[PDB]
Amino acid sequence: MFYIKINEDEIANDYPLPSYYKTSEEETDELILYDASYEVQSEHLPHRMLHNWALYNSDLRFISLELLPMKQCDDIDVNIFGSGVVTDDNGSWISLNDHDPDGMCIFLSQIKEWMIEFGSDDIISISIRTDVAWYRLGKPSKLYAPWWKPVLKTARVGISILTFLRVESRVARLSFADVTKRLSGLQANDKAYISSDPLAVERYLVVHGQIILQLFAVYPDDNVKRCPFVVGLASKLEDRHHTKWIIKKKKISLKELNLNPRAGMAPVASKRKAMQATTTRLVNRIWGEFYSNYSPKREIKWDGESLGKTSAGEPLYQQALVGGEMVAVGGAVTLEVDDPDEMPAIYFVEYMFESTDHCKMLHGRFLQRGSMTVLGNAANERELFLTNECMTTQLKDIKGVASFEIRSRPWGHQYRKKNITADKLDWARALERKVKDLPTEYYCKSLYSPERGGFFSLPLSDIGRSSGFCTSCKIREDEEKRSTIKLNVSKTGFFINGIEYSVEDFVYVNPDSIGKSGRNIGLRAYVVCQLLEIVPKGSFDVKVRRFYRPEDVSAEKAYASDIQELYFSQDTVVLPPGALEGKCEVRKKSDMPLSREYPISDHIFFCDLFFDTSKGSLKQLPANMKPKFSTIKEIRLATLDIFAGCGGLSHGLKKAGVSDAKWAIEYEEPAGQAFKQNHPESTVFVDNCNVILRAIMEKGGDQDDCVSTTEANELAAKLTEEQKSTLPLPGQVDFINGGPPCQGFSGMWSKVQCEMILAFLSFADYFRPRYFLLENVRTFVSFNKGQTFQLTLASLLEMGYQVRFGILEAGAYGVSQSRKRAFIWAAAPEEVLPEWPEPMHVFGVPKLKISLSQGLHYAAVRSTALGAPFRPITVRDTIGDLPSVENGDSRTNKEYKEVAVSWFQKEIRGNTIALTDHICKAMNELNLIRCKLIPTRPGADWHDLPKRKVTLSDGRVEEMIPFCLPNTAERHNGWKGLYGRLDWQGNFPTSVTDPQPMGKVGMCFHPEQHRILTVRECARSQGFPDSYEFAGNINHKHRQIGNAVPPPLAFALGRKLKEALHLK
Ligand SMILES: Nc1ncnc2c1ncn2[C@@H]1O[C@H](CSCC[C@H](N)C(=O)O)[C@@H](O)[C@H]1O
Ligand SMILES: [Zn+2]
Repeated sequence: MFYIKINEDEIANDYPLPSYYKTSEEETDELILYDASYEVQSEHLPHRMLHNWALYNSDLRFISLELLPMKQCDDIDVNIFGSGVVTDDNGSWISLNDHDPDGMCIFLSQIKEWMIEFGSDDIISISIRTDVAWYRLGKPSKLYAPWWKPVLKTARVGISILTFLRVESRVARLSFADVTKRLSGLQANDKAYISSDPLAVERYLVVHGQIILQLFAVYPDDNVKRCPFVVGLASKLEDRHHTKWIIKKKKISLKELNLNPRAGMAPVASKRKAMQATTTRLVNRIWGEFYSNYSPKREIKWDGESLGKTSAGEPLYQQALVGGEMVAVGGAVTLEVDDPDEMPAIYFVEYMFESTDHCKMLHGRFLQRGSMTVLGNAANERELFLTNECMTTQLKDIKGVASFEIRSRPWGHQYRKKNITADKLDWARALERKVKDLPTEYYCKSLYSPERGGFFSLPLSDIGRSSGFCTSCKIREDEEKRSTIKLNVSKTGFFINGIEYSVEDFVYVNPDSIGKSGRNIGLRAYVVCQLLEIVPKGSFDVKVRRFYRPEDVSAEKAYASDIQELYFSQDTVVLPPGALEGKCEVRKKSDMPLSREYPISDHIFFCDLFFDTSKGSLKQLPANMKPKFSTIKEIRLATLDIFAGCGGLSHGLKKAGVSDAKWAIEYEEPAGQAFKQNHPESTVFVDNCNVILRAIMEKGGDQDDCVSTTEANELAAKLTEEQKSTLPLPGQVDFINGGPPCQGFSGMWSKVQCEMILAFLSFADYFRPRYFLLENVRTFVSFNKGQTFQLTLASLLEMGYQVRFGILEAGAYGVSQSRKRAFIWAAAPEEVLPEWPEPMHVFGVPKLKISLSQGLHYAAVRSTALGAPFRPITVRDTIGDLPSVENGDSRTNKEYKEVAVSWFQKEIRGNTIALTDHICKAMNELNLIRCKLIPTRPGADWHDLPKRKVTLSDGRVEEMIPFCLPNTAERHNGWKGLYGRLDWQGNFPTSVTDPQPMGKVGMCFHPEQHRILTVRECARSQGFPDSYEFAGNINHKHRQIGNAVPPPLAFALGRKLKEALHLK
């Protein structure tokens, strides 16, 4: 007879989304523990048991027991294997109404059968077979349990049908339709609940029909083998998706070696246990207090003489008495808010005067509570911040005078002990006043600027002047004067947004004002136009003549041409003044500057050709005339890099001229060798930062400020005398940068104590550098309900830093990858906090925002999707000149065969003749066939693979279409991008970070070659020059490239620090 198997599409609606198998321990193979298997009846084979088992196909995907025969077949087209811990046949059974000394850990051969035996009701047992023995099953692994539960549900349904076919007795009474009816009426709590719809019920029964069919053969009674239901289910079933195998009785024997996918595969590395971070006691206090609290008629007179006069002729005073209390300039007062439930508001006195008629009036600046800023619940109860907002009220509206001081404290590592003692004294005084219940004393140290996204230092000479003159009032008046169109003089020019436009200037015009990996396609850059005159239409319009870019002729001419080139024309437009975005410069080609930077950073173009729009021909500029091509012409800081990697941030910060990476701490051997290969004068420590900070504190005598574990103490005592003398002591470090792998969970505090952000912050606390830079993923601002970000800010503010936060997009600075990163800048009180770099490339990103509290947001830079100074950068611009390689090419040193054509390929190569690391990961045979059968078009993925059966060189028959996740219902979106190919005219996705060759491939194939992206190609999509060197095996090199901050973005950030270092 023929055995009908129901294909995976019919049974997929019940099983979870596909997932794959991983292990860390070595496994013996099955075939060596047993002798050779000659012709033997399947009755007489070893009987054993398995614990912590799983089942998987040749791609390592989790698979069901319903895809194996219930009986003995001859040929099987499905290759199923497994894992298990071998033990002895003891006799365990599973109870439906509801030990591992590692006998040995094995990986199994081709599974060819399974079986269910019926004990008592609610007690069954399940056994499986390979060609050497019989194996009985026990408790499954945690991750394969979701593929175990649907089998027992069908067991319950079958038991129920037996019960109410015999309970009703007259076994030959119920019919398929009758059973569907009685099943359908069950309540939604019984364990045999299929569905309340007849059609869904019959679907379930027919789809899972072989389990019921065997359970209706091993249930002891000669009353259920001829039932109408039994023969109905078998006569049905055919009208579903099915495969037809042959049932024959045979006599077993091995023929093949173990074709398990795990044969010859190394186990993956461990998940190294987190150890408690080495912190200082200040950081420990800050982070531990939070996690132990949280988530675990009256007279008035002027006092004294007059000081001067405001610029209206009105007297100006300094000290006033509000009924017994004293109010002074520099103090603070509390005003009674409308609703008598919230706390009062506190105002900083700027000046007080007597109005024209007669009044007692003051002008105040708003002092805000740290509870209502981005800090929130992490802020001190006594810390107030200064804002830009002002207020004028009468001196009768006060509730009372607050107690307030401005805290100016000295800076340096040399002062950090005296500070700690003074802080503890103040904390004790605060507790004493709270218990006796006296008033609160407040202090201010910083300035809150929600529109600049940071805490800045106090302008101490600007505040509290008592001269009738307020700085914030000037700033607001200027900001409202800035928003008017001001045609200068009678004519010839104007003012918009603070930019003066004159006649014969070159301007930027918005592209629309003049007329998948694909997101910049259809996105255009500014239109470069020349201003001719001013037309009446006082509100005016402007007359402009335009420039055509290489983009506007064809795509190939844009590939060939420099990115700062423009084509002349004779086209004129009349425009409204509000379409004008900025000013640029256009020179002749010979007048262009000699210095070339990869991030271009300046607004300069050149012209040499003509574009006749009527015929579409490029020709030399008409000698007839020329369009007046106007525009006629030590600070380096000693650096410590923590969590270094291969050096993406240090390369960009050393190129710009601010860093000299003298010390570095990377605990992995491959990344440390890669770092030392490229920065040969740097001292590299391949050690955990928890042991390095312990050694540094031990070298200064400060072993009592250290919170450390004893094993780290022993590791710090196991250092060579040579290594100890090359350590950074506090005093010699002026700049600290780092990429800590901060995480997200909840804690238990016990589970938060093991986080690497605490050790980084302790490095900042011990060394106290001039500048501090933190980089991390964009999700950092939303980990743990925003608590890690809030606590990081509060920790940096307890020391005395200025802090600034922002999210930046790398594609707007010159790369083909869309990497979003979060940056925190910290500077001493007496420095200048670096600005943010200007994005000059067009990218399709919607303006990344950080949520300040109380309904406000902040965004650091602009969005360039509607127009930017330069043209986007494509895949052909990045990898178009590299030679052709094949699957699994290991040759590290090759040669260049073509020359550069595009601007990017002339920046990246330079004067390099040796092509290193143009190697790719090897795909096995079945994945290679699928990669060769994918079309070379934009947006081609696994939906393009024909449904077919592939025969390999082993004799294995496999399936062309990989993961099966439709489950024909929502909970998936088609899984677009898996087994995907890139687009020549698009950009690199952020899924080529560590391409995987086996299970869930992703979008990593070459646009025309049948292979995965090479290491060199992934290095060029982040801006790494062709001379940069990597180290390790291929996996470590891909990891080193994936973790890095792009060197172009790091150059732009470091060039803004070099401007801040000149302004001091
Ligand atoms: N406890 C620890 N001590 C030192 N290094 C660690 C560490 N835990 C992780 N690391 C290393 O720190 C690095 C964090 S990635 C930092 C990336 C770096 N910005 C760059 O520019 O390339 C990883 O390479 C990791 O290997
Ligand atoms: Zn003011």
